[PDB]
Amino acid sequence: AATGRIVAVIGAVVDVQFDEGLPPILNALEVQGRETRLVLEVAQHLGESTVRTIAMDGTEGLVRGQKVLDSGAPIKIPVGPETLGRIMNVI
Amino acid sequence: AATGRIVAVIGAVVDVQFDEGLPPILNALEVQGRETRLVLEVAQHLGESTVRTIAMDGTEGLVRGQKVLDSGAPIKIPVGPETLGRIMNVIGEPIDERGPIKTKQFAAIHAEAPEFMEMSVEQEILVTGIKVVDLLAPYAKGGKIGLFGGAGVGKTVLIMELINNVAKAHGGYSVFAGVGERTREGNDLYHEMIESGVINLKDATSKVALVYGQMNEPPGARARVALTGLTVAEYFRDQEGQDVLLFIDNIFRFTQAGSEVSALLGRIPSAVGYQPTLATDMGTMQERITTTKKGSITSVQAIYVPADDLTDPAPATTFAHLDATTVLSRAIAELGIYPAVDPLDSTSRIMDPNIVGSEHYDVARGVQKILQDYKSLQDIIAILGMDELSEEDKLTVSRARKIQRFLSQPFQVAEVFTGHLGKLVPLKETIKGFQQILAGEYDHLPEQAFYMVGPIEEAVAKADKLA
Amino acid sequence: SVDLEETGRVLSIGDGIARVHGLRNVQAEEMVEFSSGLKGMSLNLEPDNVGVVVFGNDKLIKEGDIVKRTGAIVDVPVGEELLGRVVDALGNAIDGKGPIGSKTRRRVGLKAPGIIPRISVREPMQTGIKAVDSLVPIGRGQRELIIGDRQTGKTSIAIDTIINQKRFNDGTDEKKKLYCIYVAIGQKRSTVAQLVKRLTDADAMKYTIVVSATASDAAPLQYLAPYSGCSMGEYFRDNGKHALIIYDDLSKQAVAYRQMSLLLRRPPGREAYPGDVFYLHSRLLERAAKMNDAFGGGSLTALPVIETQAGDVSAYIPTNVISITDGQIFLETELFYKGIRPAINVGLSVSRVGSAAQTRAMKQVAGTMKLELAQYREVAADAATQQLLSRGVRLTELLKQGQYAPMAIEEQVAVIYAGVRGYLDKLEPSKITKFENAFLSHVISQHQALLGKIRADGKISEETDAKLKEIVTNFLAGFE
Amino acid sequence: VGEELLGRVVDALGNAIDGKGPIGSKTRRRVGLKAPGIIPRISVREPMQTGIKAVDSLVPIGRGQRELIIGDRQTGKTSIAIDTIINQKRFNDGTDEKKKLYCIYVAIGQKRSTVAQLVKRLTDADAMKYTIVVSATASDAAPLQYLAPYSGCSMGEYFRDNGKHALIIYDDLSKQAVAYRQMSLLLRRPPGREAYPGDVFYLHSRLLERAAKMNDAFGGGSLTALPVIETQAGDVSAYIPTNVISITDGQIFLETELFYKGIRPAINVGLSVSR
Ligand SMILES: Nc1ncnc2c1ncn2[C@@H]1O[C@H](COP(=O)(O)OP(=O)(O)OP(=O)(O)O)[C@@H](O)[C@H]1O
Ligand SMILES: Nc1ncnc2c1ncn2[C@@H]1O[C@H](COP(=O)(O)OP(=O)(O)OP(=O)(O)O)[C@@H](O)[C@H]1O
Ligand SMILES: Nc1ncnc2c1ncn2[C@@H]1O[C@H](COP(=O)(O)OP(=O)(O)O)[C@@H](O)[C@H]1O
Ligand SMILES: [Mg+2]
Ligand SMILES: [Mg+2]
Ligand SMILES: [Mg+2]
Repeated sequence: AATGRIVAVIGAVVDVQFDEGLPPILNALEVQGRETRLVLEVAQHLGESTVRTIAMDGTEGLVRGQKVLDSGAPIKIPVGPETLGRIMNVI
Repeated sequence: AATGRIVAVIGAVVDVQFDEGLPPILNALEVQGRETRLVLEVAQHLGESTVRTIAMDGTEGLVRGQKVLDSGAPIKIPVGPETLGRIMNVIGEPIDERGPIKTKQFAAIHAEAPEFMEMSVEQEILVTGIKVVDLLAPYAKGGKIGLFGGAGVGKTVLIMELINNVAKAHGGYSVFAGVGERTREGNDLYHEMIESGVINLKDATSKVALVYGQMNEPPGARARVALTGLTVAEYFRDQEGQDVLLFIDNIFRFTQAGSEVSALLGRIPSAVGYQPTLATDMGTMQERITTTKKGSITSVQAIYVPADDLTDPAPATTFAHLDATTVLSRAIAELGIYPAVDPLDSTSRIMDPNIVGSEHYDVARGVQKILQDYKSLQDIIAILGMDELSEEDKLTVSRARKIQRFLSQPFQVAEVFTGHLGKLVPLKETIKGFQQILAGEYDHLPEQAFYMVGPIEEAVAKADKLA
Repeated sequence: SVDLEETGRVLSIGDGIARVHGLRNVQAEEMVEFSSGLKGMSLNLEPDNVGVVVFGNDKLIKEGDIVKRTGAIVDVPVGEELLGRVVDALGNAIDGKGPIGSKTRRRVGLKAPGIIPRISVREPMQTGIKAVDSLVPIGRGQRELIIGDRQTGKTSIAIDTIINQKRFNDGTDEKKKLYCIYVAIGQKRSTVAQLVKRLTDADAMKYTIVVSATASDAAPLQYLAPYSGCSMGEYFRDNGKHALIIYDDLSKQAVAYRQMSLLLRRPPGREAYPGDVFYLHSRLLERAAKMNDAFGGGSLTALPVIETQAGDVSAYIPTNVISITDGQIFLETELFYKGIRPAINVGLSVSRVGSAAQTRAMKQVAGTMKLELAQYREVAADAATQQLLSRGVRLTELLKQGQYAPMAIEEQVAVIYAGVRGYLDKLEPSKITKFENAFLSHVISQHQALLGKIRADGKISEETDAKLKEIVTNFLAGFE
Repeated sequence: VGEELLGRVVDALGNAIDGKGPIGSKTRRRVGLKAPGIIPRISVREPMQTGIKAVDSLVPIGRGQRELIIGDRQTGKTSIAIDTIINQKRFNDGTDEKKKLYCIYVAIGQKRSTVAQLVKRLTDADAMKYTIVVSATASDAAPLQYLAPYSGCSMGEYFRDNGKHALIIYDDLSKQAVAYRQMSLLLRRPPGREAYPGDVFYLHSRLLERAAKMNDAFGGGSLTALPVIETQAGDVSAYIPTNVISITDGQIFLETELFYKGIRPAINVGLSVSR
């Protein structure tokens, strides 16, 4: 699980740069240092070990340099017979 | 003369870099190391000793670093009296499997238009045997003619009828150029011209030459065939004193093929995706097909309108290069009137009393006025009905509906799939037949008797049988 | 310690296009292979890098991957071992029956033959539908279009056409057999599965090949499919055999090509379509022809299918295609709703070349029907007018068929003869169908010899005419 | 510039193309100049006669005015100007110089044979002795078609400043804008509506403002203009026509339905105005 850094924030699009390794497309990332979860989904491989993602929640108060984490797989959700009678969001 | 190296290949556009001896624009280049000849044409000088070219054939298998050689002159084709009865292509190679073409001289494709002091201003008439054209918008000798129509309305049947009626009796030569059409039609034309006797394979008495590039060719080729036809058309006009007939099929494909390469050349599109240089390059080509103080050329061209639209930029700039117009309509073809020529949208330059005579002009203006009046009652008839009209309006409706039928005619080239017999009317009979209808002498006949007949005498007999 | 003449590294991946650094000896339009098993096509050769089009999903390609050359222009397996197999757009089997034992390969993109190697259409192409074989005949080497709205009955015509050929293919004469190829673009898999089951039940998967590119597949795979089938069809044409190909939907291919073009940032035009849409179909439909004797005598026939919105035939693509084919068949929706099935508009449907290739008997019995139908149409909007209407209604009743049931030519000839002679002007218009069925059954089960005679001779002789009259009048008298 | 150009046919830069010989001129003048201001002008007071019954009685035209001719294709726009040019013979063949008028014809985008027939029609009525023809046909480069009208206005301005009167005609102003659009796009300038440049209005506004009537302190000369516009399927609410409608002082409308009902010339008197 490599760690990257935020380098650009324009609306609801975020760019992350990785020193080693590179997450494949349609993967989920985790942003560190917030009171609530904030996941990002990979869309493209711009180049120079940089990727372009989209945000699944609000994007304000982020700083150019915050650390990010790679989950290793696309979004996973609970599945089973205990989901009957409950409410869940996208993630 | 000099050698270069291929630097980039994208689609039908190739860039070459020359160490020394930069070629000028419009020269031809040859590729080294291929089974079949491949020729390139210079279009731009980019800078840093690099040029941008356009290919005339497929560009699959090319590798960066390959060698390109210079020729030193534009594309040249064999021209002379030995091209009669043969078939050529874009770069003048025989495709009729009969050996090489042994002419004495050659000529370059690109030239310049005739000057202002070489123009002729004589005007005459040409008789075709078709009622609508002769009565309403007659043709002329040594002029330009255009045929507008959508898809499936019948331009090429009319072109073949005009060939059958005019070409055979002509004393001069003829040239047929086919651009962006079906191949099987070309094969049919070749075989029927062999059968008729225009093309003779055992002597030197042929009177037609053929140049073809069809819709299975890359866009580079289809943008250059019409000039190949124009060159062989011009040789018979300048060097020899002869009258020439030139038929071009779907000159619209000359314009469309030019916009498929405009994007790759790095330009800003202007309107509806067309290239910015749309009128100037059409004017360059059209001004060469003229009549000068050395000979005459008569042109018949077929034009295409996309999505039945007459305001499209491509067919809307060709109206200014014509002396006679014939517009075809799908709505008329739906009603079963063939040919589907619109009588309120066709013009000619020689429709004046001092050329065609007073009587012809009066008859044409009367029939056009009657046709116009009936069109202004459509809204009331479509809702309220025929009963609301007075007597005079009913009379005008009946006479206009009778006149509409009499403009149709059976063609000889369509006998195979229609079960009829072809007809050919002289001019005087048409004038007199329309005078008689305008005078009201046939108000006691049913309107179905004026359908698909020739001279007026056939209407009374068909009415008599249909008692 | 890597070479850059036959190896490359991905520099960027996204929007379908992948840019590779290296490959300095690659050729234009050459197949290249990635490190995950996918394959691509070289499109743009630039001074610094190469543009590649991926034939698959793009989540399997990552920056840094290694790309290698293959050394050939895009080609597909061709042969006669493909008969009875379901393959994808590149030739990989998806039916789980084992690998294909092909021995020859052919390029996907090749130019069509020219003027000299061609000849006119002379041989007939039998369908089994009375309306088509009587009013819009088709010959071997012709392009005919099937146009209409959604849920009108376009696919059923092709499905019926394929089944009929079993009669000739199971015989002895080798100059009357026809092979068939079916291409599916942008459909749903379940429909294809049900279609192949239907074909299997009637023993028609012994001379058929299926190519499939469904909705879930990527755009380039739905763009390459028709040419791949065309090459497999062209195999037979150059070896003195006959074939047939059916493109399910060219509109979806046009949509896929438009998607591909826009992501490359090319100038849009009318309806946001690129300006090279015409060439895309002009190349494909020019590769069906009729070769002459010196070149072998083979043939290839094509039947494209196009869908319209609210019966608008003055659009961009429908008008583009009409200016290419040699005739069209119109299917209407009002006739389909009221009950007339197949719903063919006789006024608009036309064939330019099929008329020459038609059996003499069918021509003899069809011309009169055509004229009478024209008169009935003209008077539809005294005694003679009533007679015209009375004939027209029954003639309309005759031209109705069910589904998955082709007919032979002689039976159609007899049925049409009965109507055209006016023998059925007494039965109520609601009883025509039962009489047709009973008469056909009686004729098949009791004579069979007059049918054999008509088939062998190819013409209705006078004696045959008298015998037909005898049979029809007797059965009609006994109809009750 | 000068009056040695009468009876000659010249291109957009003042070169003879009729085969006579060199032009002996002594003066030159820039093509881009400013129109007269407010002080040197005076009101319009004198008539300009054409010879058309439906124009001289319902839509009169004065000297120093601008009037627009607008319609579809094949309606009769050219013949009005051709008739207007011919009518002036009865005044030029006279004595007093206060009722003479000189004529200038400019052709933009047309083919050569039409211009040859027009010149032949003019020369058989003895009218070339007081006319100048400036031509830039369809085979010429775009800059020449873009530059042609100003080069003719600058020739017309010579008579205006020496106490004489003149008339000018710009045939198919619609074909100058396409050449301007082609020339601007190849210079990598951003497009606008229908890819026209951002200032097509200023292209014609600075041109049609140069016709004026001068007062006695400056000589008393005048200059009159008659532009021509073509519309697609009788659509007068397009982009280009609306610009030029709001500049001139009046317009004459031509229609096809009146043309086919025997009303020739097809002037719509219910809409034509003259301010
Ligand atoms: N001759 C016929 N008799 C009875 N039903 C018919 C006949 N022809 C077609 N149908 C019915 O019409 C329906 C549509 O069939 P089909 O798939 O051929 O139409 P389509 O217009 O090609 O459809 P889609 O646009 O969805 O591909 C089916 O339910 C089929 O059973
Ligand atoms: N008063 C008239 N009487 C008879 N015919 C006329 C009259 N005025 C014009 N015409 C005819 O109308 C036709 C078109 O005239 P003209 O050449 O002036 O049209 P236009 O508007 O300049 O067309 P285009 O757009 O082709 O340049 C010609 O055939 C001309 O003879
Ligand atoms: N004079 C005519 N008589 C009868 N049918 C005609 C005639 N002209 C055209 N058609 C119809 O048009 C079809 C041919 O159209 P075509 O000439 O190829 O159109 P286009 O020239 O626009 O390609 C024929 O199938 C025929 O049914
Ligand atoms: Mg055609
Ligand atoms: Mg279907
Ligand atoms: Mg004019």
